[PDB]
Amino acid sequence: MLPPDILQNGEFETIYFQTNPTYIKSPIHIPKSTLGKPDTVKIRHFFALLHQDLVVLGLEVFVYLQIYSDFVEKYVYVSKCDTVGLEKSTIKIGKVIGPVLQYIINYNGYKIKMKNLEYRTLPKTQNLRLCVATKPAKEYLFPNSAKNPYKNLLNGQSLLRWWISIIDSITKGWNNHKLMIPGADKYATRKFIEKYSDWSEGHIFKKDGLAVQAIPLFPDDPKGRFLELVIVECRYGKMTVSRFYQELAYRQEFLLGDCVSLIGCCKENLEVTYHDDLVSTVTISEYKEFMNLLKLVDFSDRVEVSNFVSNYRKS
Repeated sequence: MLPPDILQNGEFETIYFQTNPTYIKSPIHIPKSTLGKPDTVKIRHFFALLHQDLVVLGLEVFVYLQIYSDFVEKYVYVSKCDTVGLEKSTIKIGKVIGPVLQYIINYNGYKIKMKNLEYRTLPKTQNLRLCVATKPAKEYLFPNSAKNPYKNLLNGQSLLRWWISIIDSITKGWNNHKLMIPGADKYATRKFIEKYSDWSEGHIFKKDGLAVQAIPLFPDDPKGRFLELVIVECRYGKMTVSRFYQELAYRQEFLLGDCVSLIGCCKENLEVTYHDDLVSTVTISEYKEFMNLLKLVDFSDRVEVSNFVSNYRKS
């Protein structure tokens, strides 16, 4: 999951666990009368890097498996990424996030129960979709870390360049790499990817038809929040994909935001081998319990951070 030059035989330690794979309703609306409706299985991944008894950084990723008869549409959604900054940075954050994210993308050892009505065997054909929204915020996972002396806080354009760099490095050879910056003109968007030959402006989803039938509604996502509104106001039947992205640009999050951007990459028709890889797996309740404990930690306070960490080690 990480190279030895980073871990350094115990100087650093990791927290990594997944939820047990859980069936959910599709994050992309599928009509009841649609040929070959797929089963959706969701897995939450949490990763943190530790240095002695302090947290250094964290990454939360959700994987969605849309399981059809002969293939899987696999969505990998970056939920949260953050640093603590209590100590002087000794590793470049990207050299950890990149490899961890690649690991999660390519992980294929899920223990999926049969759907009601042993374990399920997934199709070998997988189509990958990686989805990341870049939105500058002082804290995404570690409350009160913004005032920490060594937390390097990127502005929106810098954060975007950083994510493009990270994602490009772990999607080598993928079928597309899409950048959208809602509300920006094409030249402004093109500037960020002029040095990336495989990247183009736009998005990875179905271009036509109703937005709710094309765009996944992910938790705590800028598109997701707008999709939620479209659905609540029962406009799911009228709002097209093009109009959705047009109007998304005028949302307060975007129009008052700092270079808030949407990245998507695809890889089609990857044959994959199932491989069991023994990692810690927890119930969703255990996962939520951990995340709730996290949100009550003052990450400007070494005492509380050390306490949180040692308490996790106890389990």
